[PDB]
Amino acid sequence: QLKMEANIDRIKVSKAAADLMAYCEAHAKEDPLLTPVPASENPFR
Amino acid sequence: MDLPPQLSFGLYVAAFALGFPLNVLAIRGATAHARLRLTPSLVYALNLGCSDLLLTVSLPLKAVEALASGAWPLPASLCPVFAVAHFFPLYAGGGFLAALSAGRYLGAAFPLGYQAFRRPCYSWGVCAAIWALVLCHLGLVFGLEAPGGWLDHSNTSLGINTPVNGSPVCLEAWDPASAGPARFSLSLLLFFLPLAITAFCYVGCLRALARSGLTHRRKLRAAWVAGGALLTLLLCVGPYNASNVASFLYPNLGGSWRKLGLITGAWSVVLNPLVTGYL
Amino acid sequence: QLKNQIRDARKACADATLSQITNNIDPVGRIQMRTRRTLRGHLAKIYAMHWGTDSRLLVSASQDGKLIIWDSYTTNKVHAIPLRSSWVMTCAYAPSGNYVACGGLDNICSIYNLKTREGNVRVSRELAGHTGYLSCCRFLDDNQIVTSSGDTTCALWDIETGQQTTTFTGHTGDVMSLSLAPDTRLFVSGACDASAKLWDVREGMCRQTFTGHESDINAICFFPNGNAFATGSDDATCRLFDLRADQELMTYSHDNIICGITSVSFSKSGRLLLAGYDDFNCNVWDALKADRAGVLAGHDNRVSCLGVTDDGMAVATGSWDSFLKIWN
Amino acid sequence: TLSAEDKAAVERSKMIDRNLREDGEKAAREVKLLLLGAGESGKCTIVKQMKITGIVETHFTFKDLHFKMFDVTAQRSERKKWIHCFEGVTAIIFCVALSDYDLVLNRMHASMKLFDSICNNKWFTDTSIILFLNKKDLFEEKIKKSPLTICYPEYAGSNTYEEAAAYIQCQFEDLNKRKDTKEIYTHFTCSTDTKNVQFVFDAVTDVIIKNNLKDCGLF
Ligand SMILES: CC/C=C\C/C=C/C/C=C\C/C=C\C/C=C/C/C=C\CCC(=O)O
Repeated sequence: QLKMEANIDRIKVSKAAADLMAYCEAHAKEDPLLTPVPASENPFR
Repeated sequence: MDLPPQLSFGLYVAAFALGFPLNVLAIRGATAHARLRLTPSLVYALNLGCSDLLLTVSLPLKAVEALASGAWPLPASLCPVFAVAHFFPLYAGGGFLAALSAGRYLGAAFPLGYQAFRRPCYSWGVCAAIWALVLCHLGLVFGLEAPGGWLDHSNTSLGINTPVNGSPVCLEAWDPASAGPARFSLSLLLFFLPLAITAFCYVGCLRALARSGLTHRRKLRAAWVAGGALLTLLLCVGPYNASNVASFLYPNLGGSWRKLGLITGAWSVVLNPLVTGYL
Repeated sequence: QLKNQIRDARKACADATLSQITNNIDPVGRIQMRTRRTLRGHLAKIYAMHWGTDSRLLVSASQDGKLIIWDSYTTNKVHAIPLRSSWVMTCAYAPSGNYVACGGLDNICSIYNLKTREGNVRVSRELAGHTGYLSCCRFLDDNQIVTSSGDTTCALWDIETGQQTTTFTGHTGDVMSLSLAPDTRLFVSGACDASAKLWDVREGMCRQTFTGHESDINAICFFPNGNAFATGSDDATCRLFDLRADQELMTYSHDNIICGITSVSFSKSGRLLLAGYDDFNCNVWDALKADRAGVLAGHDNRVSCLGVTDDGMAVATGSWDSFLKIWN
Repeated sequence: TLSAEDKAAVERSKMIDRNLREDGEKAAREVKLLLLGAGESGKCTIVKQMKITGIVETHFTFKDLHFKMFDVTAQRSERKKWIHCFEGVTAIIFCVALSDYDLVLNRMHASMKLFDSICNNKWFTDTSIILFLNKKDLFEEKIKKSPLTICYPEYAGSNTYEEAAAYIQCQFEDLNKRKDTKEIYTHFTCSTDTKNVQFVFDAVTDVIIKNNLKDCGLF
């Protein structure tokens, strides 16, 4: 199993970090936690 | 050898100024403990804290009247209110202590039954019953004995009795051999029976602990707490009832004995939270 | 030899750290959350919770011997299943909402059918075959469930068949938690050997293993993207691991915190993650800057578990006291 | 609650809440015990005396009191992971095989180590623990046949049953650092059925008395 684990394809850490940053910034508006939600339509308030 | 009015005023002010912060701290601690969980002992602690706060509220009038020119430096309209506010807590504390001792005895001598009947509703009901009984007894005695009642003289004032001149405070210059039996009955029914119940529950709890196989440290701590509570109740209530029964037995009592009894009763509000404050 | 080659490959791929890439990002300001709803139906310590697909109904299992499904919008209770065994430490909610699973000291992931013709909840299946305490149960589909036990192994079960089909082995320590990818094709398991292994639903073998933790892992959760996950161990640290990079990206720790971590979850966008702690406090860490954003100190004993809804409207944190809080 | 569905939901919630309150009231007075052992002592002989996976559940009522005993001998995993689950139990029943001192897995040393580990747990400080010593006759036969010096080289003296039992009890009892807030009810298992249940009931009654005193404020 260790030999199979060793023989894998790995990408650069910088590219993966950039992809994660792009995903985080793309969905920042959709996240209701980063941007406070008004109580007018908030189900919990 | 009556105490000078200045010393009495100073000791009253000191007692109030020490009791009030301790009383409010104990009340806050009891409320905080009850917020997390409600226990039967917490109900009694809250009732005792409320009675202590009421006694502190009533204290300043007595403190200002303790002076030489302090016969009655207040309107007579609220004199019965002050008399009730000063007399009720003295017996209320003893009743609460007796109820707490009874609960401890029931929980120690009969553990299975007490656990099966662990209900704060019963504690609230018994507390309400004690409050109602004490209030009814005080009201009936005030109606029957104090001037202005059905059996009192028509030409009299409610809580005011100055056959010579001036105007004294309520129960400050009570006529001898007038409400002697009534005061004696109140003292008995409000302290002696609760004292006997507390002593019986204390000895029963001690016997149960001795028969128990618990740790010696726990038994010693419980015995010390119970003994301290009993000593507090004695040193805070007993002298006043002893003075009352001595006056009832023969009217030869008179002078500084009543002042000493009132001072000892006032020491209750400042000494009780030291042993039972739940800080 | 192979381990040395793997370590060398991991070291070579580490071109730069996550902090350098995220340096140019404007830091997020402090966020304050208030308990909108409080649930007090439970009378004992709770151990697990799981939100529904519609982000309205959640299920919580407590130690008194039963689990209650809560309608968080109205706070009223809609169901109460008396569990056969009082010792329960995990619970799950089906994506369709029809089934609810639970497990504990007894090696059974009992499944209950919420929707019944008679209108009364009944037990649909009783899965057996584990020899250790059931750490977690999770639903893949309406007929597939993945359970992790204390026998250092995980298994995939079939509801209709009633017997496990594929089993996963290789963990040195007892498995404590697991999380499912959004596509429900691969998953990880957090064992007590301070390692996390990436498994397969279909064929079932560990492609990759992740190490670096100094203590046993108690919580794990995938990134919303699905290409990364975060782990929570007992040494007061959270490490973000990358499947493609096969190495730790960023660590979340501080000198003030020394207590262990019970539950770890991500937000809707994954920018911030909420991690439970043994000091009844929840720290809202930053997934890109390792900077705290807020503290949820609304609990009393210890934050047993916490979860975030699919749409991310609110986060619910369970705890060892009888009260459950909904934070928004 | 103008809508009929809202009223129905509120009524269902109230019914569920009242059922929860009733269940909590029923379980408040119910007594739970935990059974622990080392090696072959996990399968306690109390259930066998009563007769003649995962947690094993046993129910028996003595003197109109319900007792629940849990067997953890089938939980062959890390104890610390699930030890916090067994919190708030009335007492912990510990059984030690006195005849296992000669046998080597060392069995007595393992039992002492496990007792020390469970007694020093932060979650078991308040919970009382009951110590049971089994096979007293077998232990006395073994010490009559084989010397006891092998198990305890430091211990010296005669080879009678009384002093050996006293020494074993003292060595088991002195394994806790907190001797003030923790109490151990050591006992020797005998063929009489009534003695064991009487001792367990006495320990449970003592725990109940302590809990009542703590609730009333005498702690
Ligand atoms: C003026 C007050 C004088 C006496 C006041 C109350 C007195 C005596 C009450 C009880 C003792 C003996 C028997 C009745 C059983 C009673 C239940 C009362 C209390 C325990 C409640 C608790 O603490 O949990």
